[PDB]
Amino acid sequence: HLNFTQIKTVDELNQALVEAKGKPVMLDLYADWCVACKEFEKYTFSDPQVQKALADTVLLQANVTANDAQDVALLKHLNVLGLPTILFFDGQGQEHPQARVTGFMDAETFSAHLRDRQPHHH
Ligand code: NA
Ligand code: NI
Repeated sequence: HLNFTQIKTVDELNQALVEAKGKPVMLDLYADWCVACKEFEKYTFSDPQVQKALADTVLLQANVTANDAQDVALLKHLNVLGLPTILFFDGQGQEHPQARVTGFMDAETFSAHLRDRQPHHH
């Protein structure tokens, strides 16, 4: 399983971005009842290719299973319309909306998607 850092609120995401400044970030939005989210874990995040590709990316996760007020605020703030959604932020903390993943992707497809991100080495 990937080693995600959990965030719950907008404030928490923003502080994680501040601390990640200098490395690219991936924010995975998850719920226990989200079938394609579980499929990401089974087929894609579990694949060494993907795991190694992500090794120099800070991985964040929001678990919105409850859909509580903080979850909803977070989704609204990110203009998320459904799950799964995966956002990508460059090493300056800027999100690139075209990089958003909003459906299941297998490991080869996801890997290719990672490759097409804004360059991120120093
Ligand atoms: Na990008
Ligand atoms: Ni890299």
